[PDB]
Amino acid sequence: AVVLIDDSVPTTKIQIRLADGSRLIQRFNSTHRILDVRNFIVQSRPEFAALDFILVTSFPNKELTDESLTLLEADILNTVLLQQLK
Amino acid sequence: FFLINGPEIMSKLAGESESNLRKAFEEAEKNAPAIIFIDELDAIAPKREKTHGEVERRIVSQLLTLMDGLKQRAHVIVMAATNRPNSIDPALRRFGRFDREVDIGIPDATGRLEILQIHTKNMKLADDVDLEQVA
Amino acid sequence: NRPNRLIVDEAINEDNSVVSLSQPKMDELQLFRGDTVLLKGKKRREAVCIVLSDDTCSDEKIRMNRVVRNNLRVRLGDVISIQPCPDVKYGKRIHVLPIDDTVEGITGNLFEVYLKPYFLEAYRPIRKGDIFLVRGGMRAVEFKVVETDPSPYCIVAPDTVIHCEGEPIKREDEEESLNEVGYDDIGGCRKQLAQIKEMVELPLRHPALFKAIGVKPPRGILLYGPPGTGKTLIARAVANETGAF
Repeated sequence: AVVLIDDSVPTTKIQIRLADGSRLIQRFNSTHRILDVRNFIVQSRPEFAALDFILVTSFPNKELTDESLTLLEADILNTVLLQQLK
Repeated sequence: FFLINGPEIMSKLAGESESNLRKAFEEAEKNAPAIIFIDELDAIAPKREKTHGEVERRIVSQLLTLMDGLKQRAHVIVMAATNRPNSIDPALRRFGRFDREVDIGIPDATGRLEILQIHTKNMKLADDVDLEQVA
Repeated sequence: NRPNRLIVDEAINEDNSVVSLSQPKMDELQLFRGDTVLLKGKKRREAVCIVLSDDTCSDEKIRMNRVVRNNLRVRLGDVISIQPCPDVKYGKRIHVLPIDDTVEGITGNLFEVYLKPYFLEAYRPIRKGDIFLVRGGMRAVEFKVVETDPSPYCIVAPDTVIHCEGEPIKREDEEESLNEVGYDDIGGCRKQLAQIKEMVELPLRHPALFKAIGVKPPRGILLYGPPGTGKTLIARAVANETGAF
Protein backbone atom coordinates (compact mmCIF):
# COMPACT_ATOMS: atom_id res chain seq x y z
CA ALA A 1 0.00 0.00 0.00
CA VAL A 2 2.47 2.62 -1.22
CA VAL A 3 0.18 5.67 -1.37
CA LEU A 4 1.31 9.26 -0.86
CA ILE A 5 -0.37 10.03 2.47
CA ASP A 6 0.17 13.52 3.90
CA ASP A 7 -1.82 15.45 6.49
CA SER A 8 -0.96 18.86 5.02
CA VAL A 9 -1.91 17.82 1.48
CA PRO A 10 -5.60 17.08 0.80
CA THR A 11 -6.19 13.47 1.81
CA THR A 12 -9.18 11.58 0.43
CA LYS A 13 -10.47 8.31 1.89
CA ILE A 14 -10.77 6.60 -1.49
CA GLN A 15 -12.75 3.43 -0.73
CA ILE A 16 -11.22 1.45 -3.59
CA ARG A 17 -13.63 -1.45 -4.00
CA LEU A 18 -11.98 -4.62 -5.25
CA ALA A 19 -13.39 -6.94 -7.91
CA ASP A 20 -14.89 -9.07 -5.12
CA GLY A 21 -16.27 -6.00 -3.35
CA SER A 22 -13.37 -5.37 -0.94
CA ARG A 23 -13.45 -1.60 -0.40
CA LEU A 24 -9.75 -0.85 0.08
CA ILE A 25 -10.18 2.53 1.77
CA GLN A 26 -7.01 4.61 1.45
CA ARG A 27 -6.62 8.24 2.53
CA PHE A 28 -4.31 9.34 -0.29
CA ASN A 29 -3.15 12.93 -0.65
CA SER A 30 -4.49 14.94 -3.58
CA THR A 31 -0.97 15.52 -4.94
CA HIS A 32 -0.55 11.77 -5.51
CA ARG A 33 -1.08 10.83 -9.15
CA ILE A 34 -3.13 7.85 -10.32
CA LEU A 35 0.24 6.15 -10.74
CA ASP A 36 0.69 6.47 -6.97
CA VAL A 37 -2.72 4.86 -6.41
CA ARG A 38 -1.88 2.06 -8.85
CA ASN A 39 1.44 1.47 -7.06
CA PHE A 40 -0.37 1.39 -3.71
CA ILE A 41 -2.81 -1.19 -5.08
CA VAL A 42 0.02 -3.29 -6.54
CA GLN A 43 2.02 -3.22 -3.29
CA SER A 44 -1.07 -3.99 -1.19
CA ARG A 45 -2.30 -6.55 -3.73
CA PRO A 46 -0.22 -8.59 -6.22
CA GLU A 47 -3.35 -9.85 -8.02
CA PHE A 48 -3.81 -6.48 -9.75
CA ALA A 49 -0.06 -5.99 -10.29
CA ALA A 50 0.15 -9.07 -12.53
CA LEU A 51 -2.95 -8.03 -14.52
CA ASP A 52 -3.98 -4.93 -16.46
CA PHE A 53 -5.27 -3.02 -13.45
CA ILE A 54 -7.43 -0.10 -14.56
CA LEU A 55 -9.80 1.50 -12.05
CA VAL A 56 -13.27 1.44 -13.63
CA THR A 57 -16.33 2.55 -11.69
CA SER A 58 -19.52 0.52 -11.96
CA PHE A 59 -21.73 3.60 -12.48
CA PRO A 60 -20.56 4.74 -14.95
CA ASN A 61 -17.91 2.55 -16.61
CA LYS A 62 -14.71 4.62 -16.85
CA GLU A 63 -11.39 2.77 -16.69
CA LEU A 64 -8.36 4.56 -15.25
CA THR A 65 -6.45 4.58 -18.53
CA ASP A 66 -4.58 7.76 -17.60
CA GLU A 67 -2.35 6.85 -14.65
CA SER A 68 -0.85 10.36 -14.59
CA LEU A 69 -4.04 11.98 -13.27
CA THR A 70 -3.62 13.45 -9.80
CA LEU A 71 -5.78 12.31 -6.89
CA LEU A 72 -7.37 15.78 -6.79
CA GLU A 73 -8.67 15.41 -10.37
CA ALA A 74 -9.87 11.84 -9.73
CA ASP A 75 -12.69 12.83 -7.32
CA ILE A 76 -12.88 9.52 -5.46
CA LEU A 77 -13.11 10.99 -1.95
CA ASN A 78 -15.28 8.89 0.39
CA THR A 79 -16.48 6.98 -2.67
CA VAL A 80 -16.90 3.25 -3.21
CA LEU A 81 -14.94 2.98 -6.46
CA LEU A 82 -14.75 -0.50 -7.97
CA GLN A 83 -11.38 -1.88 -9.06
CA GLN A 84 -10.83 -4.75 -11.49
CA LEU A 85 -7.79 -6.65 -12.77
CA LYS A 86 -7.63 -7.41 -16.49
CA PHE B 1 -49.69 -34.54 36.94
CA PHE B 2 -52.03 -35.95 34.30
CA LEU B 3 -53.18 -32.58 32.99
CA ILE B 4 -56.62 -32.83 31.38
CA ASN B 5 -58.02 -30.02 29.24
CA GLY B 6 -61.78 -29.55 28.92
CA PRO B 7 -62.46 -29.81 25.20
CA GLU B 8 -59.75 -32.43 24.76
CA ILE B 9 -61.24 -35.94 24.72
CA MET B 10 -64.32 -35.05 22.63
CA SER B 11 -63.41 -36.30 19.16
CA LYS B 12 -65.34 -37.04 15.97
CA LEU B 13 -64.80 -40.82 16.11
CA ALA B 14 -67.28 -42.95 18.03
CA GLY B 15 -66.47 -43.44 21.70
CA GLU B 16 -63.16 -41.63 21.23
CA SER B 17 -63.64 -39.40 24.28
CA GLU B 18 -64.48 -42.28 26.62
CA SER B 19 -61.58 -44.34 25.29
CA ASN B 20 -59.26 -41.37 25.77
CA LEU B 21 -60.50 -40.84 29.32
CA ARG B 22 -60.04 -44.51 30.19
CA LYS B 23 -56.57 -44.48 28.65
CA ALA B 24 -55.58 -41.38 30.62
CA PHE B 25 -56.87 -42.90 33.85
CA GLU B 26 -55.02 -46.17 33.25
CA GLU B 27 -51.83 -44.36 32.27
CA ALA B 28 -51.94 -42.23 35.41
CA GLU B 29 -52.61 -45.30 37.57
CA LYS B 30 -49.77 -47.33 36.07
CA ASN B 31 -47.50 -44.26 36.03
CA ALA B 32 -47.34 -43.25 39.68
CA PRO B 33 -49.47 -42.27 42.69
CA ALA B 34 -50.53 -39.50 40.32
CA ILE B 35 -53.07 -36.70 40.67
CA ILE B 36 -55.73 -36.20 38.00
CA PHE B 37 -55.07 -32.60 36.96
CA ILE B 38 -58.55 -32.13 35.53
CA ASP B 39 -58.14 -28.60 34.20
CA GLU B 40 -61.23 -26.57 33.20
CA LEU B 41 -63.49 -29.41 34.29
CA ASP B 42 -66.45 -27.07 34.88
CA ALA B 43 -67.91 -27.49 31.37
CA ILE B 44 -67.94 -31.28 31.32
CA ALA B 45 -71.52 -32.24 32.19
CA PRO B 46 -74.88 -30.57 32.91
CA LYS B 47 -75.78 -33.07 35.66
CA ARG B 48 -76.98 -35.46 32.91
CA GLU B 49 -80.37 -33.78 33.21
CA LYS B 50 -80.09 -31.07 30.58
CA THR B 51 -77.72 -33.41 28.69
CA HIS B 52 -79.75 -33.72 25.51
CA GLY B 53 -76.58 -34.83 23.74
CA GLU B 54 -76.27 -38.59 23.62
CA VAL B 55 -72.52 -38.30 23.16
CA GLU B 56 -72.47 -35.88 26.09
CA ARG B 57 -74.56 -38.33 28.12
CA ARG B 58 -72.15 -41.15 27.30
CA ILE B 59 -69.22 -38.94 28.28
CA VAL B 60 -70.87 -38.10 31.60
CA SER B 61 -71.57 -41.78 32.25
CA GLN B 62 -67.98 -42.78 31.48
CA LEU B 63 -66.67 -39.99 33.70
CA LEU B 64 -68.92 -41.13 36.54
CA THR B 65 -67.82 -44.74 36.09
CA LEU B 66 -64.15 -43.76 36.16
CA MET B 67 -64.57 -41.43 39.16
CA ASP B 68 -67.48 -43.06 40.99
CA GLY B 69 -66.27 -46.66 40.79
CA LEU B 70 -65.30 -49.40 43.22
CA LYS B 71 -61.53 -49.66 43.68
CA GLN B 72 -61.06 -47.00 41.01
CA ARG B 73 -58.93 -44.28 42.64
CA ALA B 74 -56.02 -45.88 44.47
CA HIS B 75 -53.43 -43.20 45.29
CA VAL B 76 -55.05 -41.29 42.42
CA ILE B 77 -56.04 -37.74 43.37
CA VAL B 78 -58.44 -35.78 41.17
CA MET B 79 -57.47 -32.13 40.72
CA ALA B 80 -60.90 -30.83 39.76
CA ALA B 81 -61.20 -27.12 38.97
CA THR B 82 -64.57 -25.39 38.63
CA ASN B 83 -65.37 -21.95 37.25
CA ARG B 84 -69.16 -22.20 37.63
CA PRO B 85 -70.05 -24.20 40.76
CA ASN B 86 -73.69 -23.96 39.74
CA SER B 87 -72.87 -25.74 36.46
CA ILE B 88 -71.68 -28.72 38.52
CA ASP B 89 -73.10 -32.12 37.69
CA PRO B 90 -75.32 -33.78 40.30
CA ALA B 91 -73.32 -36.95 40.89
CA LEU B 92 -69.94 -35.18 40.83
CA ARG B 93 -71.01 -32.62 43.44
CA ARG B 94 -71.63 -35.56 45.77
CA PHE B 95 -68.86 -37.36 47.66
CA GLY B 96 -67.80 -40.58 46.00
CA ARG B 97 -67.47 -38.84 42.67
CA PHE B 98 -65.76 -35.78 44.16
CA ASP B 99 -65.36 -36.40 47.88
CA ARG B 100 -63.89 -32.91 48.39
CA GLU B 101 -64.90 -29.54 46.96
CA VAL B 102 -63.44 -26.07 47.52
CA ASP B 103 -64.58 -22.64 46.39
CA ILE B 104 -61.96 -19.97 45.65
CA GLY B 105 -62.90 -16.55 46.99
CA ILE B 106 -61.66 -13.04 46.28
CA PRO B 107 -58.75 -11.80 48.41
CA ASP B 108 -58.97 -9.24 51.19
CA ALA B 109 -57.09 -5.93 51.14
CA THR B 110 -54.39 -7.47 53.33
CA GLY B 111 -54.21 -10.51 51.07
CA ARG B 112 -54.45 -8.07 48.18
CA LEU B 113 -51.36 -6.25 49.44
CA GLU B 114 -49.53 -9.53 49.98
CA ILE B 115 -50.27 -10.87 46.50
CA LEU B 116 -49.54 -7.48 44.93
CA GLN B 117 -46.16 -7.21 46.63
CA ILE B 118 -45.30 -10.78 45.68
CA HIS B 119 -46.21 -10.13 42.04
CA THR B 120 -44.33 -6.81 42.03
CA LYS B 121 -41.26 -8.54 43.47
CA ASN B 122 -40.05 -9.01 39.90
CA MET B 123 -39.45 -5.27 39.52
CA LYS B 124 -39.07 -1.89 41.23
CA LEU B 125 -41.59 0.56 39.79
CA ALA B 126 -41.54 2.86 42.82
CA ASP B 127 -38.46 3.16 45.00
CA ASP B 128 -39.99 5.82 47.27
CA VAL B 129 -43.50 4.31 47.52
CA ASP B 130 -44.86 1.34 49.42
CA LEU B 131 -47.05 -0.99 47.39
CA GLU B 132 -48.89 -1.87 50.60
CA GLN B 133 -49.93 1.77 50.94
CA VAL B 134 -51.50 1.74 47.49
CA ALA B 135 -53.02 -1.71 48.02
CA ASN C 1 -37.05 12.17 14.58
CA ARG C 2 -33.65 10.48 14.44
CA PRO C 3 -30.11 11.71 13.70
CA ASN C 4 -29.83 9.11 10.90
CA ARG C 5 -32.83 10.85 9.33
CA LEU C 6 -31.73 13.60 7.00
CA ILE C 7 -34.37 15.73 5.33
CA VAL C 8 -34.89 13.52 2.29
CA ASP C 9 -36.63 15.55 -0.40
CA GLU C 10 -37.42 14.40 -3.93
CA ALA C 11 -34.27 13.97 -5.99
CA ILE C 12 -33.68 16.01 -9.14
CA ASN C 13 -34.75 12.77 -10.85
CA GLU C 14 -37.65 10.54 -9.88
CA ASP C 15 -35.18 7.64 -10.12
CA ASN C 16 -31.98 7.39 -8.06
CA SER C 17 -29.90 9.02 -10.80
CA VAL C 18 -29.93 12.65 -9.62
CA VAL C 19 -30.00 12.16 -5.85
CA SER C 20 -28.40 14.98 -3.87
CA LEU C 21 -26.76 13.65 -0.71
CA SER C 22 -25.83 16.52 1.58
CA GLN C 23 -22.24 17.41 2.36
CA PRO C 24 -23.14 16.54 5.96
CA LYS C 25 -24.78 13.39 4.60
CA MET C 26 -21.68 12.47 2.58
CA ASP C 27 -19.55 13.24 5.65
CA GLU C 28 -21.26 11.80 8.74
CA LEU C 29 -22.23 8.70 6.76
CA GLN C 30 -20.06 7.24 4.02
CA LEU C 31 -22.62 8.59 1.54
CA PHE C 32 -20.90 8.53 -1.83
CA ARG C 33 -22.52 9.36 -5.14
CA GLY C 34 -21.69 5.84 -6.33
CA ASP C 35 -21.76 3.71 -3.19
CA THR C 36 -24.25 0.95 -2.40
CA VAL C 37 -26.52 2.36 0.30
CA LEU C 38 -28.67 0.15 2.56
CA LEU C 39 -31.27 2.84 3.19
CA LYS C 40 -34.56 2.50 5.05
CA GLY C 41 -37.91 2.14 3.30
CA LYS C 42 -41.43 1.69 4.58
CA LYS C 43 -43.60 -1.41 4.20
CA ARG C 44 -40.46 -3.57 4.09
CA ARG C 45 -38.74 -1.65 1.28
CA GLU C 46 -35.11 -2.80 1.27
CA ALA C 47 -33.15 -0.09 -0.55
CA VAL C 48 -29.62 -1.04 -1.62
CA CYS C 49 -29.32 1.56 -4.37
CA ILE C 50 -26.43 3.90 -5.15
CA VAL C 51 -27.93 7.34 -4.55
CA LEU C 52 -25.92 10.17 -6.07
CA SER C 53 -24.42 12.87 -3.85
CA ASP C 54 -25.35 16.06 -5.72
CA ASP C 55 -24.16 18.36 -2.95
CA THR C 56 -21.96 20.09 -5.54
CA CYS C 57 -24.96 21.46 -7.46
CA SER C 58 -26.72 22.11 -4.14
CA ASP C 59 -25.49 20.98 -0.73
CA GLU C 60 -29.13 21.05 0.34
CA LYS C 61 -30.89 18.38 2.40
CA ILE C 62 -31.13 14.77 1.18
CA ARG C 63 -32.73 14.28 -2.23
CA MET C 64 -34.51 10.96 -2.74
CA ASN C 65 -35.65 9.11 -5.85
CA ARG C 66 -39.25 10.24 -6.27
CA VAL C 67 -40.49 7.40 -8.49
CA VAL C 68 -38.45 4.75 -6.69
CA ARG C 69 -39.59 5.96 -3.26
CA ASN C 70 -43.22 6.11 -4.39
CA ASN C 71 -43.08 2.58 -5.83
CA LEU C 72 -41.36 1.29 -2.69
CA ARG C 73 -43.70 3.48 -0.59
CA VAL C 74 -40.58 4.90 1.05
CA ARG C 75 -40.62 7.85 3.47
CA LEU C 76 -38.81 10.90 2.09
CA GLY C 77 -37.21 11.94 5.36
CA ASP C 78 -37.12 8.64 7.23
CA VAL C 79 -34.05 7.47 9.11
CA ILE C 80 -32.35 5.91 6.09
CA SER C 81 -29.29 4.37 7.74
CA ILE C 82 -27.84 3.94 4.27
CA GLN C 83 -24.93 1.58 4.81
CA PRO C 84 -22.91 -0.52 2.34
CA CYS C 85 -24.70 -3.70 1.36
CA PRO C 86 -21.71 -5.74 0.16
CA ASP C 87 -22.63 -8.56 2.54
CA VAL C 88 -25.78 -9.36 0.53
CA LYS C 89 -24.39 -11.30 -2.45
CA TYR C 90 -26.55 -12.77 -5.20
CA GLY C 91 -26.37 -16.27 -6.62
CA LYS C 92 -25.21 -17.06 -10.13
CA ARG C 93 -28.59 -18.50 -11.21
CA ILE C 94 -31.32 -16.89 -9.09
CA HIS C 95 -35.03 -16.93 -9.93
CA VAL C 96 -35.25 -13.62 -11.78
CA LEU C 97 -38.91 -12.71 -12.13
CA PRO C 98 -39.71 -11.73 -15.73
CA ILE C 99 -42.85 -9.62 -15.49
CA ASP C 100 -45.55 -9.88 -18.15
CA ASP C 101 -46.23 -6.17 -17.64
CA THR C 102 -42.54 -5.61 -18.32
CA VAL C 103 -42.95 -7.55 -21.58
CA GLU C 104 -46.30 -5.79 -22.18
CA GLY C 105 -44.82 -3.34 -24.65
CA ILE C 106 -41.33 -4.77 -25.17
CA THR C 107 -40.54 -6.04 -28.65
CA GLY C 108 -38.97 -9.43 -29.28
CA ASN C 109 -36.55 -11.05 -26.86
CA LEU C 110 -35.84 -7.63 -25.40
CA PHE C 111 -35.58 -9.42 -22.05
CA GLU C 112 -32.27 -10.94 -23.16
CA VAL C 113 -31.11 -7.59 -24.56
CA TYR C 114 -31.97 -5.75 -21.34
CA LEU C 115 -30.36 -8.50 -19.25
CA LYS C 116 -27.18 -8.12 -21.29
CA PRO C 117 -27.50 -4.37 -20.63
CA TYR C 118 -28.34 -5.15 -17.00
CA PHE C 119 -25.99 -8.06 -16.21
CA LEU C 120 -22.90 -5.82 -16.50
CA GLU C 121 -23.25 -2.10 -15.70
CA ALA C 122 -26.99 -2.21 -15.11
CA TYR C 123 -26.90 1.62 -14.86
CA ARG C 124 -29.84 1.62 -12.45
CA PRO C 125 -30.44 1.45 -8.68
CA ILE C 126 -29.45 -1.91 -7.21
CA ARG C 127 -32.53 -2.82 -5.16
CA LYS C 128 -36.02 -4.29 -5.36
CA GLY C 129 -39.59 -3.05 -4.98
CA ASP C 130 -39.03 0.50 -6.24
CA ILE C 131 -39.43 2.31 -9.56
CA PHE C 132 -36.13 1.89 -11.41
CA LEU C 133 -35.83 3.27 -14.95
CA VAL C 134 -35.40 0.10 -17.03
CA ARG C 135 -35.50 0.59 -20.80
CA GLY C 136 -35.44 -2.34 -23.22
CA GLY C 137 -37.10 -2.98 -26.55
CA MET C 138 -38.42 0.61 -26.60
CA ARG C 139 -40.39 -0.16 -23.43
CA ALA C 140 -40.16 -0.26 -19.63
CA VAL C 141 -38.88 -3.78 -19.02
CA GLU C 142 -39.19 -4.03 -15.23
CA PHE C 143 -38.80 -7.79 -15.50
CA LYS C 144 -36.93 -7.86 -12.20
CA VAL C 145 -37.16 -10.29 -9.32
CA VAL C 146 -39.64 -8.96 -6.77
CA GLU C 147 -36.91 -9.37 -4.16
CA THR C 148 -34.08 -11.72 -3.24
CA ASP C 149 -33.38 -12.30 0.44
CA PRO C 150 -29.66 -12.14 -0.31
CA SER C 151 -28.84 -9.29 -2.70
CA PRO C 152 -32.22 -8.35 -4.22
CA TYR C 153 -29.98 -6.96 -7.00
CA CYS C 154 -26.95 -8.27 -8.89
CA ILE C 155 -24.38 -8.30 -6.09
CA VAL C 156 -22.47 -11.10 -7.82
CA ALA C 157 -20.21 -11.25 -10.86
CA PRO C 158 -21.72 -9.22 -13.72
CA ASP C 159 -21.82 -12.39 -15.82
CA THR C 160 -23.75 -14.28 -13.10
CA VAL C 161 -26.93 -14.35 -15.17
CA ILE C 162 -29.72 -15.32 -12.79
CA HIS C 163 -31.99 -18.02 -14.22
CA CYS C 164 -34.98 -15.92 -15.25
CA GLU C 165 -38.41 -17.26 -14.35
CA GLY C 166 -40.21 -18.76 -17.33
CA GLU C 167 -43.66 -17.53 -16.36
CA PRO C 168 -44.45 -13.88 -17.10
CA ILE C 169 -45.78 -11.94 -14.11
CA LYS C 170 -49.08 -10.27 -14.97
CA ARG C 171 -49.65 -6.63 -14.03
CA GLU C 172 -52.82 -7.42 -12.04
CA ASP C 173 -50.88 -9.14 -9.25
CA GLU C 174 -48.41 -6.24 -9.16
CA GLU C 175 -51.26 -3.73 -8.89
CA GLU C 176 -52.88 -5.74 -6.10
CA SER C 177 -49.60 -5.94 -4.19
CA LEU C 178 -48.86 -2.23 -4.67
CA ASN C 179 -52.35 -1.31 -3.39
CA GLU C 180 -51.48 -2.69 0.03
CA VAL C 181 -53.15 -1.65 3.29
CA GLY C 182 -50.51 0.52 4.95
CA TYR C 183 -50.48 2.12 8.37
CA ASP C 184 -51.50 5.38 6.69
CA ASP C 185 -55.11 4.15 6.57
CA ILE C 186 -54.82 3.49 10.31
CA GLY C 187 -55.30 7.16 11.29
CA GLY C 188 -57.88 8.70 13.57
CA CYS C 189 -57.27 6.58 16.67
CA ARG C 190 -53.80 8.10 16.84
CA LYS C 191 -54.03 7.59 20.59
CA GLN C 192 -55.65 4.23 21.29
CA LEU C 193 -54.67 2.42 18.10
CA ALA C 194 -51.26 4.06 18.24
CA GLN C 195 -50.79 2.87 21.82
CA ILE C 196 -51.86 -0.68 20.96
CA LYS C 197 -49.61 -0.77 17.89
CA GLU C 198 -46.69 0.57 19.91
CA MET C 199 -47.33 -2.08 22.55
CA VAL C 200 -47.27 -4.79 19.88
CA GLU C 201 -44.20 -3.37 18.12
CA LEU C 202 -42.03 -2.73 21.19
CA PRO C 203 -42.76 -6.33 22.18
CA LEU C 204 -41.47 -7.23 18.72
CA ARG C 205 -38.88 -4.46 18.25
CA HIS C 206 -37.53 -4.23 21.80
CA PRO C 207 -38.63 -7.33 23.74
CA ALA C 208 -35.30 -7.10 25.54
CA LEU C 209 -36.41 -3.68 26.79
CA PHE C 210 -39.65 -5.16 28.13
CA LYS C 211 -37.75 -7.95 29.87
CA ALA C 212 -35.21 -5.48 31.29
CA ILE C 213 -38.06 -3.33 32.62
CA GLY C 214 -37.89 -5.75 35.56
CA VAL C 215 -41.59 -6.39 35.11
CA LYS C 216 -42.82 -9.03 32.69
CA PRO C 217 -43.99 -7.85 29.26
CA PRO C 218 -47.72 -7.81 28.51
CA ARG C 219 -48.82 -11.29 27.45
CA GLY C 220 -50.99 -9.79 24.71
CA ILE C 221 -53.38 -7.04 23.72
CA LEU C 222 -57.13 -7.44 23.26
CA LEU C 223 -58.23 -5.08 20.51
CA TYR C 224 -60.69 -2.21 20.69
CA GLY C 225 -64.35 -2.89 20.13
CA PRO C 226 -65.27 -1.05 16.93
CA PRO C 227 -68.89 0.04 16.45
CA GLY C 228 -69.34 -1.36 12.96
CA THR C 229 -67.02 1.13 11.24
CA GLY C 230 -65.18 -1.95 9.99
CA LYS C 231 -62.30 -3.16 12.11
CA THR C 232 -61.08 -5.34 9.25
CA LEU C 233 -59.44 -2.20 7.88
CA ILE C 234 -57.36 -1.70 11.02
CA ALA C 235 -56.59 -5.41 11.27
CA ARG C 236 -55.39 -5.65 7.67
CA ALA C 237 -53.32 -2.48 7.97
CA VAL C 238 -51.64 -3.85 11.08
CA ALA C 239 -51.05 -7.28 9.55
CA ASN C 240 -49.46 -5.69 6.49
CA GLU C 241 -47.41 -3.42 8.77
CA THR C 242 -46.46 -6.42 10.93
CA GLY C 243 -44.05 -9.23 10.18
CA ALA C 244 -46.12 -11.88 11.94
CA PHE C 245 -48.11 -14.83 10.62
